[PDB]
Amino acid sequence: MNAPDRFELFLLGEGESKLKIDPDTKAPNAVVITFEKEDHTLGNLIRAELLNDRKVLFAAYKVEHPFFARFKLRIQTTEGYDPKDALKNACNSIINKLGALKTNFETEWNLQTL
Amino acid sequence: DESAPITAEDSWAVISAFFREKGLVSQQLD
Amino acid sequence: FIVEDDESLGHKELKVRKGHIAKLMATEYQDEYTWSSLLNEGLVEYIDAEEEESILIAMQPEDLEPAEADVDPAKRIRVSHHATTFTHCEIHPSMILGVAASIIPFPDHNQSPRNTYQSAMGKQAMGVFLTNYNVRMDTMANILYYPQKPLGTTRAMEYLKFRELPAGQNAIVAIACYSGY
Amino acid sequence: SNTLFDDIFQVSEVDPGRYNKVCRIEAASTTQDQCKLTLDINVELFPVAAQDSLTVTIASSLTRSWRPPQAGDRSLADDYDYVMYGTAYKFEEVSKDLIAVYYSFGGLLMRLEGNYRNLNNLKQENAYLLIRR
Amino acid sequence: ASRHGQKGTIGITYRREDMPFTAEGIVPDLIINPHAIPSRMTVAHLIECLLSKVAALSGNEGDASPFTDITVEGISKLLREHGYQSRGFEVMYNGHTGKKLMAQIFFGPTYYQRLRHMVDDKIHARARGPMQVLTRQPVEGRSRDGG
Amino acid sequence: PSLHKMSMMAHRVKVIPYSTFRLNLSVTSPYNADFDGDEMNLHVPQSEETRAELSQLCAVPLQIVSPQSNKPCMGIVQDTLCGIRKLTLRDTFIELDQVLNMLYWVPDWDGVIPTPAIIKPKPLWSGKQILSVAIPNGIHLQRFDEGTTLLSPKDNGMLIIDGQIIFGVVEKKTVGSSNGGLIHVVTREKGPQVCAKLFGNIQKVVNFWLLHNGFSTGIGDTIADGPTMREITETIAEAKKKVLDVTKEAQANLLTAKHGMTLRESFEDNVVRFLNEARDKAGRLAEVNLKDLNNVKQMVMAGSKGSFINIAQMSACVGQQSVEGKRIAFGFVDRTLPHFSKDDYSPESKGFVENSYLRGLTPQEFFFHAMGGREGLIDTAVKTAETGYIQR
Amino acid sequence: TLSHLRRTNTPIAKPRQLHNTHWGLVCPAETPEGQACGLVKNL
Amino acid sequence: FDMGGYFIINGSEKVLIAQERSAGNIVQVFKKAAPSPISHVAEIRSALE
Amino acid sequence: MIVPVRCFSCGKVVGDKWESYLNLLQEDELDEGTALSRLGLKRYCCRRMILTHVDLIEKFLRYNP
Amino acid sequence: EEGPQVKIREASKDNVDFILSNVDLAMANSLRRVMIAEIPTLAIDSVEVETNTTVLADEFIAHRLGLIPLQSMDIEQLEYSRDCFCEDHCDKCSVVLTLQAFGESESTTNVYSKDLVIVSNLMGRNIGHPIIQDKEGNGVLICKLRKGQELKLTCVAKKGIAKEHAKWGPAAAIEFEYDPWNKLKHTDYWYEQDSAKEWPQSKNCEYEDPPNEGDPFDYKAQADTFYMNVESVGSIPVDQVVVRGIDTLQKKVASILLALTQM
Amino acid sequence: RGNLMGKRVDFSARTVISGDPNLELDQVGVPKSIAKTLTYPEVVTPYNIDRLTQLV
DNA sequence: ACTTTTTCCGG
RNA sequence: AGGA
DNA sequence: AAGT
Ligand SMILES: [Mg+2]
Ligand SMILES: [Zn+2]
Ligand SMILES: [Zn+2]
Repeated sequence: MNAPDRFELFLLGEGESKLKIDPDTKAPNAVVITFEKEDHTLGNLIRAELLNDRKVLFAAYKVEHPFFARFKLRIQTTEGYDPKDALKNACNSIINKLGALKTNFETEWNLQTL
Repeated sequence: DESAPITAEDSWAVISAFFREKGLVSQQLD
Repeated sequence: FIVEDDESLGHKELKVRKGHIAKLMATEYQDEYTWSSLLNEGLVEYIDAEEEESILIAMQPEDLEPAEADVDPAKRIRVSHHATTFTHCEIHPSMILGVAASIIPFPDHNQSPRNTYQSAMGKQAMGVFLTNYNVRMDTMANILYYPQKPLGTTRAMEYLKFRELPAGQNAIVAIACYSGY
Repeated sequence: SNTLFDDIFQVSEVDPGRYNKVCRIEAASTTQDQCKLTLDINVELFPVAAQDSLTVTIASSLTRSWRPPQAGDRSLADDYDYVMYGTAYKFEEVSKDLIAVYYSFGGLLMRLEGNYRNLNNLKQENAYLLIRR
Repeated sequence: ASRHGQKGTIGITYRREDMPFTAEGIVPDLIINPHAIPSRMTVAHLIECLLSKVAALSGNEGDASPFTDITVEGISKLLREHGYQSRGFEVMYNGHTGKKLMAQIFFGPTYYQRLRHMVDDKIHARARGPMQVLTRQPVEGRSRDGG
Repeated sequence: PSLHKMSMMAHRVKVIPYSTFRLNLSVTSPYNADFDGDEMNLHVPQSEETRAELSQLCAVPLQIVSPQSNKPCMGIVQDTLCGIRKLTLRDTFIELDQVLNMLYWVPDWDGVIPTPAIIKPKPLWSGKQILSVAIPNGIHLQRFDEGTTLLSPKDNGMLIIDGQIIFGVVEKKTVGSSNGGLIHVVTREKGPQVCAKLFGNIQKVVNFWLLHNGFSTGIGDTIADGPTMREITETIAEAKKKVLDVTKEAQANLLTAKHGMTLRESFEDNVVRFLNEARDKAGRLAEVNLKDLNNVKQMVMAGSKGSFINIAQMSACVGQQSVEGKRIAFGFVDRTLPHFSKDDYSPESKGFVENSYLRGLTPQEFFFHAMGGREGLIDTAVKTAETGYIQR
Repeated sequence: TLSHLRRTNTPIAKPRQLHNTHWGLVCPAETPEGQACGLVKNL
Repeated sequence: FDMGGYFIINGSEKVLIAQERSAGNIVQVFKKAAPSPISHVAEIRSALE
Repeated sequence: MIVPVRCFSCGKVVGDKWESYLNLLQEDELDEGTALSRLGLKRYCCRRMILTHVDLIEKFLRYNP
Repeated sequence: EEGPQVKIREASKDNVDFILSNVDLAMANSLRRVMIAEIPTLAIDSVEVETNTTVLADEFIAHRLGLIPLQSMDIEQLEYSRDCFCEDHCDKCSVVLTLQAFGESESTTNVYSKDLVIVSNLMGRNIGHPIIQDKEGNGVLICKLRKGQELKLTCVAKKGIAKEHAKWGPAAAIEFEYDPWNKLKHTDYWYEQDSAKEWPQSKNCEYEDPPNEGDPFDYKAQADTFYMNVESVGSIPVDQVVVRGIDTLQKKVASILLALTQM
Repeated sequence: RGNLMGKRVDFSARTVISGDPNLELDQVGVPKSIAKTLTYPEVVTPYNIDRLTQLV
């Protein structure tokens, strides 16, 4: 009755952009990206991969409140390296990893006789 | 041995037969 | 239950024997020997609070009847078969309880009022109140979609028909601290 | 920009009183008899047992945020097996020339009793703790 | 509420992915607070659970009857026979990260009842509305759009 | 009811979905609300004037340190309290990954990653270290508990210098609604809004850390080890004989009454004293036999919920059941139940509950506990009504 | 429904307390809280 | 399942609630209060069957 | 009141398994423990779904219109 | 062969047991999440009821119908109704099922998921067939009727994910485990006397090496190798619950990369 | 007592309460339905006029 | 001889 | 008649 | 349960 619509979890609202990149005032070379209509599935996954980037000094994500599916992702990189890029590179890596994961599953699946 | 003393679980066989005849609202009715 | 000193073969023993229990269950299997049949064979009697004053009651028959001529540590600490004066035996102590309390699982392992609280809450629960709900025009009625009988049950529930007309559902529960909600 | 204390001690006792990963250690300096040492250690990480020769260095350097890798390239002022970082909180005058300094490594406490490290030990947040062997 | 005078309202509803799961893929229907049990001393609640856990795995009705020989130690023997840790604890994993919880959770079935009090039947607001005839003051009751 | 100036406080509206009035957990206590179906009122000011009155006089942060007892009337409760202990033990260390999230989770973070307590082998931060980020600079707090050396051996008391924890486990005494408390210091020293922020700030780092660490409580936490149960049984056994000894001594006229007391009054006082001494002895035995890994003990330790008496009754023994002080009276002629022989003054006949809740109660013990329980509920009901008029 | 057909009202020296005599005849737990506590007995 | 033991009046189901009272023709002795001219009383609430 | 389709906790299709369960009991003379497991219900959430089901529908059908 | 490795242990119509090695836990968990609530399926989402003379209520049956699993194989070639241009539904975006039942029999007449008939055009794609895993080929039991009890209704099944409703759940329970000998110290075993005795050993203990106490704690150690088991409800076949999950997640990450390029 | 010292009032709302660890100390979660019913009277001023018309 | 209070909130 |  |  005061319950929102289920699809509001994944469907982007009236003029809501998936990514809202805003710079962080407190820290140099830092940025805070708000991911609209997104949950832990993406947050923890991105944050973890950003942690595998040597040129990434700081990376964290938070789901500020649960009623609302959106997470803030903070990124701080070594001077010269742009954080927008750090996220780009990290995103690719994931897709490239999952790419081999799909390939490797299919090869092993086909091998089965059940 | 049809006159062997009764066990612990045996009391339930009497309780069962109680409600069977009496019923849970007997008091209101009777 | 009546207990009589009267027993040629030994001590003071309960008028009701294993042969009677089987004779009752012959009639229980049909669905001759009724409750009235135990009453008139004088194996059981009706005692008011006045007559209660003049009698002596055994809780358990078996534990409180024959005497000692090791012990389990997990069980609750019980007294003794000391008395040789026993005029009556208690059918089952769980019969001290009324309708609502008889749905409480292990109420003996609970704090005294927590049981009084439950014997007020179960009167606010949902579920099938009667099978004729669809043919009756009541001012308000709530029926649970998918009632489940309990996994933890009282032998007394058999008589309250709780397994046939439940109040809840067996939820898969975890006592944990999560998001702090 | 320099070391503040250096000596080698021998472990008297090891104390895991209710703590599974932490132990309070008792030691005495091989050099000066004047010097004693009580210290809490992550024994899950670097473990210690009774009668161990352990080097103990203090040092003010090698301010602001903290950087994790790239350090392969950086000059790691650790030749020591276990390193810590904490704050000074008490300067105890235990009579004579004898002094005792209290260090807190985020809860992990340390009490160093000696005499000579006068112009060295300061009531500083900037105090590392390096341990080898 | 449970059959142990333990009343409670929903605080949030989480989907299967946000929920903390057993390695066996099991997830709770309900999450109750550790803090409920000690002050209350409703031990029967935990016994209901341990017994009901076996009952579900055994497929035999669990006796929760008051005056009997059913020991908490007895029930624990049967649960270890079913491969779970005797006292019903299970190592759960955090639904958000996947990473194991440092704690083991008391996890098993417990008969919960739904009660006649539901928020949307209770909720009420007013901001100028019907007034009394005599006192010329706001009328009484949610139904009547009272103050 | 509203027997407090703090039972009516001004708040900032936050429009949210779902039909419930949501409220911060630390404000639970002043209102006295639980979430068991409790309801609450909301009144809306119509003037820019009546608004000022709410915002400037009765806002929740103003209402923190109460004149009722010159101490903070709101603290850290439940989950946050429990987790805050677990977090601050010397044994508790957090890896980079999580530390970074806990730092971002504090909304008023400086954006500075603190230097870890252990910089290699592997950088590890301590609970204290990262909770100290929630604690503002300029905050000074010292407290000594039993045997608190400046080199705290048991991690007793508290030592916070410049808004950084030096030693001690944070629990009910520090972070709670206590006179010397971290809250009282903050409210006074830093401001009411600075402290109001701190509440959230602490609960964010904590609830998050606890969300990921997990915390439970099961039947396993009421089980007292086998040898301690022998010790408890024989603890009750000797106090039962001590009672019998005074019972035969009184039937033999040898018992000499206490000045200004019946011979019987003198006897009952002694019986009731031995049985209650044993209830504690059996109790105290268990509370010692439970390791720091007992969840009930863990709650009691932080002081989040539960006390010794609750451990005692669940694990060891329930104890003497009383009605109007005097143990279960002879309602029947010279007996408590028809399952007793007349003139039975023994622990069992007069209502001493030898058993623990874990082991279960006997039908006699149950019915006696029941009489005892009933008296308390009638009192609750009578007291509630009396106490109200007194307030009026 | 059952518990309502087994209710007992006591009108108007200490009746609210659970008496020893109530053993077997009345429920020691089934009773309301408040003004009716102990004066509303269940069989 | 419906047990009966109730009535149907003007549509609704009505329960007659058992009304507890003290037994009649019973001899009872009570110590009448500290400030009283009467120390003890023997009362008999006697009414025809 | 009629077998729930899919177990509340995990989601395993359970509405089919009913008559088969009622048959592994009556006709096959098995116990509830072995019956549930023949039907391949291993997690207790699935087990409880069938084990604790009260098929009230059958009583409602006994009424005429 | 490449990056993260897979080694399938057991396979069937309903279950895939495998081991995911050289992977991040965050990756194996984000994968767990996706398989539960982000793969699209197809299930009844609109039930126009014509006649209901049953013991159950219109909406009771309604809710039931959505839970019936429908073939969601070639689901990828069905549009999400929202994205389609027709007012309401069409063949491009929906499957239309009809259900008629009546108690002709003097005995109780049962209403099964088999009793559903597809009235819409399937465009020659694999969709909307009620999943019948049943031995007697009956499928889900929707209802029961006596005599004159008729059940007439039309149903529109649509795309949707489990995030919107658990009816679009492609997977049942997902078994996930790592480090059967707690060598990571990711858990603190509660006990009475012995941690190792009181806690039962995992079956996965066999596939990993025992700790061997005479060795210090490997702090350097990270969690890789995830002993998993995915269960299909019936809609999509097991393998595809995996593959489709892997893909779905890639697609989510790609959408970010793409939306990043728009800015 | 009932009509003068105490009074039934307007601009008042009541519902079930639930705890939220993500709310601030001083804030109260208000359900949309209730916010949508409860109404503050704001005076049209040059500062608000623009916002105010948008809400109108 | 004679009066008055007792916590707060669907029909 | 019922909730806190 | 008190107090004109
Ligand atoms: Mg409450
Ligand atoms: Zn299941
Ligand atoms: Zn279309």
